[PDB]
Amino acid sequence: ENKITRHEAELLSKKKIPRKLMEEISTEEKTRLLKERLDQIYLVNERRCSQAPVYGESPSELMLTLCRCGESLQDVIDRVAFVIPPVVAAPPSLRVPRPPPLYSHRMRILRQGLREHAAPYFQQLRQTTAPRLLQFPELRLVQFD
Amino acid sequence: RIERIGAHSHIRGLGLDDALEPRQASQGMVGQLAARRAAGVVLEMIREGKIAGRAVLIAGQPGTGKTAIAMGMAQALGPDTPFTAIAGSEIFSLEMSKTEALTQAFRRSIGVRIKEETEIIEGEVVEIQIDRPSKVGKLTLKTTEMETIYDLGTKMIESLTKDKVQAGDVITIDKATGKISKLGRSFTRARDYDAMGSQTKFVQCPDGELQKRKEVVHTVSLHEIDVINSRTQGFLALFSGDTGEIKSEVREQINAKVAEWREEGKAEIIPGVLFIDEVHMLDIESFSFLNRALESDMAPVLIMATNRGITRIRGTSYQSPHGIPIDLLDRLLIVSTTPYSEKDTKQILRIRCEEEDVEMSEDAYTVLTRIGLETSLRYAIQLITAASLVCRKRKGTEVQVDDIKRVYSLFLDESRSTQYMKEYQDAFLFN
Amino acid sequence: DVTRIERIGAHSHIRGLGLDDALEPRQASQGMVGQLAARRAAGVVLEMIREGKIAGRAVLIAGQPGTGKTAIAMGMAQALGPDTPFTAIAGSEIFSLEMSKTEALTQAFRRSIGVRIKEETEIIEGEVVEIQIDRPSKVGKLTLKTTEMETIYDLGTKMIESLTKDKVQAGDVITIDKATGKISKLGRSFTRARDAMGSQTKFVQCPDGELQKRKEVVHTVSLHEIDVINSRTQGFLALFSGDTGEIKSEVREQINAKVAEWREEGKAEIIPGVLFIDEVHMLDIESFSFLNRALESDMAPVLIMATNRGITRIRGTSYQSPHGIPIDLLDRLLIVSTTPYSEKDTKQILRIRCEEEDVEMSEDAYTVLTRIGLETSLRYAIQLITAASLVCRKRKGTEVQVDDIKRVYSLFLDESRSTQYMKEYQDAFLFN
Amino acid sequence: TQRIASHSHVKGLGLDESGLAKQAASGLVGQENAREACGVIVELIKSKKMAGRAVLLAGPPGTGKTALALAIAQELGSKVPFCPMVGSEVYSTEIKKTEVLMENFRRAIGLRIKETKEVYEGEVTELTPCTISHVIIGLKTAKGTKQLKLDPSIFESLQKERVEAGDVIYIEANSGAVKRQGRCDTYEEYVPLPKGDVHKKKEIIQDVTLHDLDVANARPQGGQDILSMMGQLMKPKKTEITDKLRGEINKVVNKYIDQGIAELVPGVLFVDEVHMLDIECFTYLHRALESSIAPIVIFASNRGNCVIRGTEDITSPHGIPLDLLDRVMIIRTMLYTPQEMKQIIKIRAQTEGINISEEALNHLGEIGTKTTLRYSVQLLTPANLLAKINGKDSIEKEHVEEISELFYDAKSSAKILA
Amino acid sequence: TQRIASHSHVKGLGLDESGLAKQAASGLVGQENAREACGVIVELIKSKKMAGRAVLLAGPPGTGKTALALAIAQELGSKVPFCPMVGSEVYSTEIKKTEVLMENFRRAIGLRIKETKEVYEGEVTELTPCETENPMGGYGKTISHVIIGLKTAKGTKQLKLDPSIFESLQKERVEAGDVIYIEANSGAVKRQGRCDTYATEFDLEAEEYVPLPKGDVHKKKEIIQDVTLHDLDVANARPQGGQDILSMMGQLMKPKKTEITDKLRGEINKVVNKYIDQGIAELVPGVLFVDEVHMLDIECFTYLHRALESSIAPIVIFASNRGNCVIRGTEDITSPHGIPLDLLDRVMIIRTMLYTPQEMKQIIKIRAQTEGINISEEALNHLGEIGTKTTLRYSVQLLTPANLLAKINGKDSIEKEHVEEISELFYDAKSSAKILA
Amino acid sequence: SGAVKRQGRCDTYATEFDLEAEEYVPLPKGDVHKKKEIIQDVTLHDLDVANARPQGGQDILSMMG
Ligand SMILES: Nc1ncnc2c1ncn2[C@@H]1O[C@H](COP(=O)(O)OP(=O)(O)O)[C@@H](O)[C@H]1O
Ligand SMILES: Nc1ncnc2c1ncn2[C@@H]1O[C@H](COP(=O)(O)OP(=O)(O)O)[C@@H](O)[C@H]1O
Ligand SMILES: Nc1ncnc2c1ncn2[C@@H]1O[C@H](COP(=O)(O)OP(=O)(O)O)[C@@H](O)[C@H]1O
Ligand SMILES: Nc1ncnc2c1ncn2[C@@H]1O[C@H](COP(=O)(O)OP(=O)(O)O)[C@@H](O)[C@H]1O
Repeated sequence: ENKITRHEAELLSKKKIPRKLMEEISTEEKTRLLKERLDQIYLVNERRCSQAPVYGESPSELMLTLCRCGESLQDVIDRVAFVIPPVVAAPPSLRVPRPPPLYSHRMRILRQGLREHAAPYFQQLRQTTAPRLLQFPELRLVQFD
Repeated sequence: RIERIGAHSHIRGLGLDDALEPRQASQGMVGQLAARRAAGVVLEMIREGKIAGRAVLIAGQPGTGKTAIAMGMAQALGPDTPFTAIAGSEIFSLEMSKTEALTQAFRRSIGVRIKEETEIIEGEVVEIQIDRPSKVGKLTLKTTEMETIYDLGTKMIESLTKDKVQAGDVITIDKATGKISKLGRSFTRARDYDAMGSQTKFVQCPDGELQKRKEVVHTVSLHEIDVINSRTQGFLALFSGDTGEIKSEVREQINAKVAEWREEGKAEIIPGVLFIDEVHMLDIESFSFLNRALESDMAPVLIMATNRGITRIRGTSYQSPHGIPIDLLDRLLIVSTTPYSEKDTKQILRIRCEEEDVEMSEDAYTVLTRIGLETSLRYAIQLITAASLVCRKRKGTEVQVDDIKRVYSLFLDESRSTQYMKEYQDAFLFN
Repeated sequence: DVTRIERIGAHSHIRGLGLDDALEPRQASQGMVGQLAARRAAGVVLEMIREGKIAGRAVLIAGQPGTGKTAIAMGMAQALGPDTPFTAIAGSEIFSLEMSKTEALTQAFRRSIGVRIKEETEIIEGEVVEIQIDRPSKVGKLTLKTTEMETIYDLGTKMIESLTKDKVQAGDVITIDKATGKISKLGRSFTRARDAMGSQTKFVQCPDGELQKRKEVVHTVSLHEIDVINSRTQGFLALFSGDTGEIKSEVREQINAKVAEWREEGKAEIIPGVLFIDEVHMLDIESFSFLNRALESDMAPVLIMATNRGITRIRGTSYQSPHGIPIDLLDRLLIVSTTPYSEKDTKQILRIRCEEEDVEMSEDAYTVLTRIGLETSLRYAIQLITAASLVCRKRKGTEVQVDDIKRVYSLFLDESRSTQYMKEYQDAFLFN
Repeated sequence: TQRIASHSHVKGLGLDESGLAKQAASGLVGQENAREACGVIVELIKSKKMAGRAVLLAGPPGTGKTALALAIAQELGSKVPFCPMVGSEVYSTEIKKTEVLMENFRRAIGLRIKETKEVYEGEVTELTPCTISHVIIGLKTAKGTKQLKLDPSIFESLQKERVEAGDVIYIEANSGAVKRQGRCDTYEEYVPLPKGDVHKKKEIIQDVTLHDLDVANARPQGGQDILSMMGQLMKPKKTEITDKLRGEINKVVNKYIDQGIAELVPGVLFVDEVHMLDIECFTYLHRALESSIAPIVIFASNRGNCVIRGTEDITSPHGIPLDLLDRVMIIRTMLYTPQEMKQIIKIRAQTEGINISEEALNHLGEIGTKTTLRYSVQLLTPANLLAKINGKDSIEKEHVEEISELFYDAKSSAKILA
Repeated sequence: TQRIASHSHVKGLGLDESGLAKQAASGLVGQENAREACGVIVELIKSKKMAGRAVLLAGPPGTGKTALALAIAQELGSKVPFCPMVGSEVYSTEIKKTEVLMENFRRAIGLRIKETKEVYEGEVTELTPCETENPMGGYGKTISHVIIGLKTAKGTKQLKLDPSIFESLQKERVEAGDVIYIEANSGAVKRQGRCDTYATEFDLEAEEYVPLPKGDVHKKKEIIQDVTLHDLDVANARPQGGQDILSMMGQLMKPKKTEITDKLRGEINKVVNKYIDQGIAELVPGVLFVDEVHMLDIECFTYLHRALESSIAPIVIFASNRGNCVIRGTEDITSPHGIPLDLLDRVMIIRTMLYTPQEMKQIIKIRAQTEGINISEEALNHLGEIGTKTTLRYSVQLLTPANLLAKINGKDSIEKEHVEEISELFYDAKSSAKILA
Repeated sequence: SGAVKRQGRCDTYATEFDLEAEEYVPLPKGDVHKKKEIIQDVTLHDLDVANARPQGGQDILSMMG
């Protein structure tokens, strides 16, 4: 059913907002290897919507306290946050017999892609969405003990 | 200054003596003496704060200070006690169910006060030396009583070097937190160099011993606790107000934990007050939900306002007194407001003139009072500042009754407007 | 041979609003027949649009169904020609699950207005013979030898990393952005092909002469494009997916300010357009209320509506009104009407279409079909023309004869025939 | 062997080459006027020289409208693109109705393309990174050796695909593909290195709808952009397609046909039971159909001149607005006679392979006439099963009397409730 | 410049200094009492004492009030902001109605932030320490302070720099031949780029050399800007942090609007009060105009009671041409202009009257001047008749098509026959109704 | 759970410095390993919900979810 790699006047990858590639397009199988690809990318040259973009302040006074009697932005957070979920569950894992190596390859490629991209901020992200699992009431208990 | 002279700026309280007898004039208020009595009783009971779930409604003619009564109440209450006023139409939202909105308002009204001891030191930056290679550090401080010298912590080293504090300054550090705060420069500190650098004022050297313990107290609302702990980094949503369907298990867990913190002297709760305007704007669903919303212990007193009479229940075809189903009606008591008298109107208008700081003729007072009585008080309140502007345009000071008639002619009133619309009914479509 | 996506449609027979230069509607021209009053008004409106000096003008077209109002709109839009912002849409599109109808109307208007813009680039290019790896020493062997010339230069660290990451090769043809220095990849040089190394990568020969050269370019974008592009980080893919929504009014105000600024600079030039909305009567009372004020705004491209109704309730209220439109919005607009065609006009249109179909029929069949269309409707005859052409092909004959039309008319009932058929036979079908 | 469906019996139209209708054939019978009425428009679609035509089938309940449309589709064949659609399904909760209508139109039109491609495979064992301007792999382990003009960057990029010895990749030179059949453990799935010239190819005929291309280019493919890696995970949403995109595709599509490689073929969109549409959909139907690229469309309904949805006060024939009714052609189907009842049941019985005593058959035909056709036909298989319990091969009168007594139609039920 | 708009002709209320109304001024006629009332309103706005007051205009179809509000704003000038509004805007699918109302009120209050600043600029000429062994003990290899030779286009100089700042300038890429942003009182320093002078001789210079600073080093003058506190709310409510993971996460999702909590509003109030009382900022409260108030529902009127009562609500105006119709949302309730009686009670009102045909002649003359199109008198009288029977706008639109027809004829002025063919071409309310009838 | 957590620093180092910020606690008085039973109680609703949205696990796909 063909690849349909041609078409896709969507990627805008070869940004080239000028159609100047039109000039080159106008200008054994070498002749075919040239002309066929020249047309194949000329049909892409119509993708000119990237540049000539016409782009274009910073009060950022401060994140004011939420009425916490002076100090704020951490003491309230670490004083109030105590909730623990009753239950924690692992993601479901599908059980299949010997699976195709092609799906394995694609999913593994995705597994590669996710890191590096996330690596620089993977750590920063990992500090978050790690819901607390337990607490430890301090010797403030000694009050009633 | 952001404020501006408002319709209800003249209100400053309720003007009730110690025995709760209203005074014929006090903190900008007079009239409805029975209403003032009842409101004083309500405020007293709120101070008592020994009971929950009570509710009360105010009914009467429109434009008879019901909102003014409520605002005087809120003013006299004080800032310590939490308070919140909202409009019936505001609950209807496209982000959440109405019941969740009512729960959010309720939890907002109530407040919690947390008490906790502190441990801090503060003094001059007598001298500091840092010894980058880890970093070795030595430092000393002092106060108006004695002086001391201490080593320097590696994390203390990072903290201070990021603070980039200058020797001779006055600062305070907490041991447990290890977070420093500059509290204003000192004579030697800001004596600075020959080099310009900057210019600044000074602060007095601290006193007493460096270490001070000391206790700090804070306050937060129940809804705030709910939101902050709800999504685990739902904290920023507090401002965005994007909180949705805060689950019930969270509510009960917070209730349990707050109760147990409470009975152990850790903190003290405070029963807030919540006022809803145009309560008739609620449908039957909200009536049903709030009807039970009063049994939960965390029940701030409610105050409602509406002037209707035997009106269709919102969302149905049933006429009821003020359009509120009898089930609620039997759960609360009422207060009525009468239309004002003659001389009291003179007093009110004189008070508003004082508010505006525009002092004018006596005949003007008589004529304007009679006109307002005949038409309405609100139109008189509108005419006050208009006449002031006209007279200032005359370049004189004392507004004259002729000027009052001029302005009155300039701005037709409700009765005149309908009389006009009658003068040519076909002027405007859909009659 | 080659079949186009386009084929005979309800207005394929219309090329343009063929009419006299002096705005004298010709009896017949470019498929425009009859309704010379409407044609005259349309010519005046078209030309006053062409001058484009008064904004916020509303034109409404009233009349009967199947009187060519859509045909007139198509003809005048054709006359406007390309390279001029013209937009047509139905009244049902304002309703969406995402953006309130107000913002839908605003986006429609912003689309209607069009703009043009030009700028000079003055970029460098050529063919690098080679580059020495700047071993640390940003001295790149910028041997950008065009067919005539050559030179060498430095090579900044950003430049070195750009060349490396793009994995450029020596003896390649590449063009270098002047200010940005972006290595706009272009492939390799003719040294292989007019050796020739064949693969997936594109191949280019060597350019000539001045590596630095100037190139003035122009662009055209409705205000909608600027709004969406500046709406967020990646508004372009929002356009491609058409899934944007609720662009802040503040953004649009800023855009209006800055586009004016560029305009008076001599940078930008406005190209106002015409907006046509069909079946306005299916538009809410909110739509009319909002259009009352939207037009009064300066940037108000002219508007065209369409309807045939008489007195109808306003959608959202129980007030009957002319064409089911509030009187309030009418007094801003003008009324253009039309009347049913006569015998000869119907005959001429039927011809026009038959020739459009490239079909041959007996003159007597033409006349009897004219009769039938007169009694029944125009659309019935229009459809029957192709139907009978196909039938007569099945006959293995050349020209359409009257018997063919009689047979085809027997085959398929018109509106009235089946309407009455149910009228006596309503007892059979379901729900009346 | 597949499950037997209602309309499986139909196979065509039974119309002589002249177009005249045999009384019964190909699984159809009766309604010759309609049968020849539909056949001609089938050949109209075969013409492919027109667009925007509209037809509507108005018949009483169970007069074969669904059968007629399928009969039309069967005569058309698979080559013709058919995309059946539903009147009531338009009301959704994802995008407005007009978008759905446009989307259905778009996938009605199908496009075929043709090409061919000379490949590489087989010889894979040896693998050298060699940096030379042309393939120096000397790829020869099964049949022969080959050389090609690929630069050093090509070798390494290929070597970047963890390519190992003798694992055949269907690397189409035009593509430079890496279609690794897989590693044999010897390096035990064995990549069978075929003999003959490694240069292999085969013609390919590919058919694609315009709607699928539209969706294809409406959103990013995700994998292309590292900032679009998450493109995959987000729940996939269907969003309105910007009009310019459809305008743009039409431009690019037109180009390809001009290049003598793309060959369009208009399709037919069937909308059943149109009388469930509201007024607003009708309105957009007017303008939508006007498009000079609108494909052929066929409606269906049996409603009378009852009120129109949404309008809540106006009635029109089949609840279709008069203006819409004007611009749509009409065909009608009448009732049937007991003789056709016998004949239809004979075909349904034959298709199901069920034998009926002639006495039983005629009596059942009588029962169906008492109540209806559809109810009678439903009873076929049950009775056949009664005979199975008693080992009887064919169906008899006693079984039918048993079946009918057991169940009760709507007509009888109507009186039963009272 | 601009294609003529429906109100471009108007340029000012044109009230005499005494407040009285010149009969015609900057495109106005009649309604002298209305003009004087608008004068009083602009006086009240300039007073700035009052707060939360609002008016409503009652006038027949053919709004006109558009012109009155526009002239009010024009007299107000640009010193104070002002925003329009249309009733349909309230019906939004992203935020609740009251959210839109409170937001539009918030955007109507402007502000003016005045902030002074000081910096030292130039090109780094040299750099030296002030070495001294005086410090206690140790090999006396110590720097008392640094000496930095800086040059602007004005000239060159050097200043005394404390020892600590050398570490800072290490942090930045400080090198001979580049310029820097040395905050005098704070000590902020940056590295713009190398002096353009070097690039001058450069045949290729990929980098972007900063030019040489001009003027004295000791200056950064006073910065100024204005905003609507709604923009402040938008900026502060959602922290920007475009680099953080959360920023990528946001750009994944489609940006939208969130119902901003009221505590953020109260906090904005507090902080702006703190800035203003220090004199840093300046508030310029605006006024608001909402047309076809009749298009609203009961919810919004009831909420408008609360919004108006507030002591922060900027002045606002409305307009309606609707009679005693049934209030939307309300099944039956009818009131003048579909406004509840209670809301009507606590608002002002002004009225407009019908217009006499002579006034039509005057306005038409003004409009012909505006378009710059000469008119023959017979056209004036004929169109006066037309407007007499028709409405004003109907007669007004006929101007440009007729002018154009005349241009086709080669004429310049429009005449009676031109307007005759224009009249037959297009139909009025009654003629269009009859032909419909 | 794999839950990982810190309890400040050991009490051995209660003297190295004098103003070091982080606190100190003493060495545990029990074995490194210990396993104790507990009468936990939960509703079936919470079981369902905890399974439905897998906050557990640590894979990056799960984290993104
Ligand atoms: N007795 C009074 N003393 C002082 N001010 C009053 C008195 N009665 C009314 N007012 C003023 O008039 C207004 C009356 O409005 P109100 O009746 O409270 O509105 P609503 O009917 O919405 O409750 C108040 O805001 C107050 O400023
Ligand atoms: N004067 C005319 N010349 C050519 N075609 C016409 C004319 N009047 C009507 N038509 C035909 O009528 C068809 C539909 O007309 P349309 O614009 O839909 O009428 P209406 O606007 O009343 O629905 C068009 O395809 C057009 O070919
Ligand atoms: N001449 C015929 N040949 C074959 N089947 C027929 C014939 N006439 C009617 N039918 C049957 O009648 C049934 C009608 O079904 P359907 O199309 O769903 O109802 P309707 O035709 O009312 O829309 C079909 O199953 C079809 O097989
Ligand atoms: N409804 C109205 N009431 C009073 N005067 C009006 C009205 N409409 C227009 N006018 C008068 O017409 C002149 C121009 O207003 P115009 O631009 O026509 O407003 P609109 O287009 O909204 O009717 C103004 O001088 C004004 O006095």
